[PDB]
Parts: sequence; C-alpha cells; structure tokens
Amino acid sequence: NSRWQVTRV
Amino acid sequence: GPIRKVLLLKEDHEGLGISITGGKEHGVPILISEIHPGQPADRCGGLHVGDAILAVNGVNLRDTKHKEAVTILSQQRGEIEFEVVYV
Repeated sequence: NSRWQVTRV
Repeated sequence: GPIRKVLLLKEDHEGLGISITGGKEHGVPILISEIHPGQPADRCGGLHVGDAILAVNGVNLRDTKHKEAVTILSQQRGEIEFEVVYV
C-alpha cells in the first residue's frame, strides 16, 4: 500500500 | 529553515527517544514523526517532529530506505550528532 513505515528508535 | 547540528547524549542502553517515518521507498526524507517525552531527544532538545534527518554522526541518511535509517540510528552508542532541517 501507500502507507509509510513508522519506527521508534 | 536552517540546517542545524545537534548533539544527543544517552546511555548505551537507552533509545534515542524518536520515532521516524519516510524513506527512499516512499519517495520522502527520513522524517521525525514523534519526540517521546523524557527520553534523550526530548531531554537534550533540538530535535522535533517534522525535521528531516540529513545525517547522523556524519553518516548520510538522505537516500536510505526506512529500515536502513532504523539500522544506522539503532547502532548509535553514547554521543550522537544529528544534522536536521525543518521541512
């Protein structure tokens, strides 16, 4: 899909 | 606006205290999407939601996939220089 990844670092 | 260089200090075991989004596969920069309260980025200051991360400790992030930026950010130790610009 078009959705972006989001990641906590 | 202006490009800023900001230093983050943390213990080895701490996270940076930021969430990032974007990346090359989405056609957009690595963007900060959250600053988590009380964590190193919030305590040290100078990093904000909507900042694009251009480089971290001298390592260019401008053409990285999302997971590549996650890796480079996750490998940081105790002193971390961010080069950021608000877009």
